[PDB]
Amino acid sequence: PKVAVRECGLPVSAIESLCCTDSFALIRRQVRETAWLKGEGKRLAVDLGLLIGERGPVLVGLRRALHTGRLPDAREWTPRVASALPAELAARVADWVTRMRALTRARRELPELFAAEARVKEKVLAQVAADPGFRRALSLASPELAADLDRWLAEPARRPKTQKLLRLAKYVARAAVKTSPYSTFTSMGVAVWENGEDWADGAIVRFAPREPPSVILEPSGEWLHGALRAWLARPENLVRSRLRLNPSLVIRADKAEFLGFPPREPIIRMGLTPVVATVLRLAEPAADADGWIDPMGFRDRLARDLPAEPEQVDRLLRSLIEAGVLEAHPLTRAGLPETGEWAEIRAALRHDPHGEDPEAYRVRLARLKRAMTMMWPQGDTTALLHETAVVTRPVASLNPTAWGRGLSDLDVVRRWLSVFDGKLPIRIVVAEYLRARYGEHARVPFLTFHRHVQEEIAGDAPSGADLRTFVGRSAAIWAPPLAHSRLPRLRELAKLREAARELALGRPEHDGIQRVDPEELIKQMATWPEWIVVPRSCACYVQPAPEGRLVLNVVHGGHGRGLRRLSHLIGRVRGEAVDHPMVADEPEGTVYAELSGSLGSTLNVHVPGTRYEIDYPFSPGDRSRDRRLPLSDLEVVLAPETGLAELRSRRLGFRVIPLHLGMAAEFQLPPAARFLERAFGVTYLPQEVTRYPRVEVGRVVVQRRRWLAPAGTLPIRAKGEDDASYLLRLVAWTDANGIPTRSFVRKPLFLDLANPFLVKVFERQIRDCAFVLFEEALPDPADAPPREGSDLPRVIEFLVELG
Ligand SMILES: Nc1ncnc2c1ncn2[C@@H]1O[C@H](COP(=O)(O)O)[C@@H](NC(=O)[C@@H](N)CCC(=O)O)[C@H]1O
Repeated sequence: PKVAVRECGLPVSAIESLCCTDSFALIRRQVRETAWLKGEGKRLAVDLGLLIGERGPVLVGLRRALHTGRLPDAREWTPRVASALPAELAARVADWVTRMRALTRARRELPELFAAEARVKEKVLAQVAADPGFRRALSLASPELAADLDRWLAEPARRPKTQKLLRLAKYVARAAVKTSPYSTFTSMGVAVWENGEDWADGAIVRFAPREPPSVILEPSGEWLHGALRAWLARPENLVRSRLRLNPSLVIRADKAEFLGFPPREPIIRMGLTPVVATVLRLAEPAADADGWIDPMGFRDRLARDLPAEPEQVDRLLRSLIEAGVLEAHPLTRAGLPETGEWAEIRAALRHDPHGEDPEAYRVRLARLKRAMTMMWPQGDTTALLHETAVVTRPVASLNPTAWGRGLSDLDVVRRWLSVFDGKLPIRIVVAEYLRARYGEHARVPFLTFHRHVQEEIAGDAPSGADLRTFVGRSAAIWAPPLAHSRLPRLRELAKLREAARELALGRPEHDGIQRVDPEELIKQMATWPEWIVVPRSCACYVQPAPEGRLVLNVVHGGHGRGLRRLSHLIGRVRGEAVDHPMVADEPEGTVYAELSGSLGSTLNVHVPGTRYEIDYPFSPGDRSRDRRLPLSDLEVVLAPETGLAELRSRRLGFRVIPLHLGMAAEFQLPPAARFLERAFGVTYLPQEVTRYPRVEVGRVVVQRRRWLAPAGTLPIRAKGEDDASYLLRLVAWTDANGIPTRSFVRKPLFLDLANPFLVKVFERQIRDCAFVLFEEALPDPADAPPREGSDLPRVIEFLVELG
């Protein structure tokens, strides 16, 4: 079970140190003492009223004060009144009055204490934000705010505006508690399993001495490919290019059908002249041993098979390239040969930054950005540069006996979550289209199927209705409109989902936890029909929590997706590749094949991890010609076992399972690739305060405890000069509703009520919000796994690949 670890770049002490510990402890005492006094007051009013009617004024007024929570008037609580009561009631009343008086004075003290503590935390914020790793991450993410931080550090007691402080505090929180790839903010490395036995400890994990992260700077894939195509279109770079036939090209005995340039990937049908048709035929023998076509020898080769005239062998070739039938690619791995502008880019990208302070980093990046735009425009490209932080040595060892039950529970969970996959309706609808248009035993060239489906989506007919609903632009009509659908299997799916949900939720809440036994989900699964197929491998992102819990954040496709990028980034930093193991082709008659090349994204560059590959129009791969399945070679058939559409190689017979193993999001995939993944891939991806409990499937936390608060329930700073009195009212409301001190509020906001910065960020974000969802912080930052020496505890997250 292959494992990686993502670690926050700031230690937990970084956000702990921003808490106003003294005044919050007093805010908490006050809130609990106010609630206890008000409760006790009302109970003492009951007992006093009993006493009143046991006799048969003053008492009626004292009663009224206790009931309503105010100090009794001097005339309502006197030695005589205390005399007319039973000693135990008199003493209870006495204690209440004392405590009420103490509470009132402590209410008066609080605002100066809190204000003074909050203000001291301003300098603690700069202390925490001084970290070099953090300033570097911030410098990429937010350069002006980062320069302002650098000035603050150089000029202390140059107290920046509140709004800058809130922005800094938010990034600090991100870097201390959020395990998302955002830039130097977190870093990633591999974990290993270490010899049970050595864990008398009790630890589930043990960390090596902290390796300083190494950083890899990369250009926007979209920038890169726009600039590359620009260069490949210029006449002089034909001799610096190789050519190949577009692997979507299909000659339909008359016309050429193919897919054109990304990102709008038009489906193209064009008329062949007999000369163009012969040009396309002679591309075959003109090809390399690996399919590439030397353009010079091809222009001659054409000169002496057509008539001679080179002047128009060139324009004909040019017209084929501009059209997309023949693809121009550069001569070398990643970038262009060594042309002037490209070797500067490539070197500046590669520049080892060592010893560089954040201001020099900012300067350097701004300069690189310019050279990029004085070459191909940014356009609407958001971010021209990304950075990623990795470590080269294993970061941690894992305790295989303490992990054990958790991984077992996780596998059961991983399988059961298949029923919820947002691609299942797609599969069902696509399969039904196949059956309806072409017949149960039909075998449809993939490209013709893609075109037909796309025609249905663009047009108007009821034959296209389901495709438009589930495969078209839309999440659905309202929610995924199953249950009341024409297709039986969409309705069977809806009931299978409802039964899955009701099995999970049909159980008691004890201490805010509903606990599902994994064997219950195994029992439910043995019942499912064959058209729910469980992926063979999943990347499970989990965070450990107390009592051996794994909190599941995210599942995606496995097969090394994620890990393969990590191996390739480590390989770049070390200067030697990591042999990530290959995907096994199984059962016989089935192969797994990733899409060739990187499909326009730097997040798809990785250890090539499938034997064969789907050879994809403008995204050449790195495989022997015999190991390429061109789009032209794929067909779509209905499988008898599942009744779902599958892919076959016409040339070789195998069932072909398309894989996306790069880290590009599915919407960044060009259209036919997106369709392949969505349709053929085997991965998945009121009126008062309402509490939803946490849901665990033995030790795997599948849903964290939550609290839903409508707009109207949540305290609002009355801008009648409200100040710290606000925190008091907010903490009174949260405590009364069981909302913990630390939570993630809905990208979720980390809220520490003790942190004066995060409370204000919270105040500001939630205005004009219809609902506010609080989620327990689990693991809590305080629960971060311990360390040795001077390495401070950090929040972490594991990528665990389960197979
Ligand atoms: N209830 C809660 N308890 C405790 N930790 C919570 C948490 N909710 C989020 N986290 C953390 O913060 C992160 C979301 O913040 P954001 O990056 O989306 O803005 C989470 N990270 C992830 O889920 C990762 N899979 C990466 C997600 C991605 O790539 O977008 C958590 O680390």
